[PDB]
Amino acid sequence: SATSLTFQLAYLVKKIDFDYTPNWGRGTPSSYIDNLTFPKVLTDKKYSYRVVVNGSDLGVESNFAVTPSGGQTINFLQYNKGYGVADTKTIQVFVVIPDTGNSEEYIIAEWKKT
Amino acid sequence: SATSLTFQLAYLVKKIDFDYTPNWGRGTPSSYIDNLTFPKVLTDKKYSYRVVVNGSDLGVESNFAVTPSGGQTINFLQYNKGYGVADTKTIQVFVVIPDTGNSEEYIIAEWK
Ligand SMILES: [Br-]
Ligand SMILES: [Br-]
Ligand SMILES: [Br-]
Ligand SMILES: [Br-]
Ligand SMILES: [Br-]
Ligand SMILES: [Br-]
Ligand SMILES: [Br-]
Ligand SMILES: [Br-]
Ligand SMILES: [Br-]
Ligand SMILES: [Br-]
Ligand SMILES: [Br-]
Ligand SMILES: [Br-]
Ligand SMILES: [Br-]
Ligand SMILES: [Br-]
Ligand SMILES: [Br-]
Ligand SMILES: [Br-]
Repeated sequence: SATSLTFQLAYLVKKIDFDYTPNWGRGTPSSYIDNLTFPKVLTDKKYSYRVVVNGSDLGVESNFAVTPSGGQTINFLQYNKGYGVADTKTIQVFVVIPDTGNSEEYIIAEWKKT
Repeated sequence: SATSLTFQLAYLVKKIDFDYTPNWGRGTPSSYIDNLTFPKVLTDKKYSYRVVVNGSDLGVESNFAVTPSGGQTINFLQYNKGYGVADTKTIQVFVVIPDTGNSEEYIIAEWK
């Protein structure tokens, strides 16, 4: 549960401060999802992100600026040949741990319209 | 792993900001530990704390102010009959989740 994870993590690392609330930005036309912004990412190390659309792996990218406020915007145009993703498709985004051969990863956002 | 817990929690709750670094405050004489302060506790629920000294459960208490900075000091004198705890003893503190009949708790600090 949220509660168990919270206090197991708290006892282990003591302090953490993050905001991975998924902010989905739309393109032109607005039926395309062009990007995903997290207001306050962890920034201790160089995380990457894998993007998967309807089960299709679009690969891994890391060159997204972290703003002094802690925000980071993952631009799907960098994964999808210069286009965003139709909002009728399922988009999964995974945070990929560095120095791991892209093998350690965790789901961090999912777009699925309803 | 710390990393796995971090990202399982992030996906689930999205946003969190806490600091449970255990700051142990001493009494008079200074060989006594009188309290435990956390710099930024969660305040979404009315948490209480259960304290155990050398395996002896002193039970639960919750009457500890949260300051505007988010800090909270658990005063052991409220559990141990007006005295702190000799630093030669082990102190375990559990955070107890409200509305679970005191059955759901997690280790949150240990002095050994
Ligand atoms: Br939950
Ligand atoms: Br729009
Ligand atoms: Br990369
Ligand atoms: Br392109
Ligand atoms: Br291209
Ligand atoms: Br598409
Ligand atoms: Br996952
Ligand atoms: Br999500
Ligand atoms: Br929080
Ligand atoms: Br403090
Ligand atoms: Br209580
Ligand atoms: Br009292
Ligand atoms: Br008492
Ligand atoms: Br008493
Ligand atoms: Br004692
Ligand atoms: Br501890």
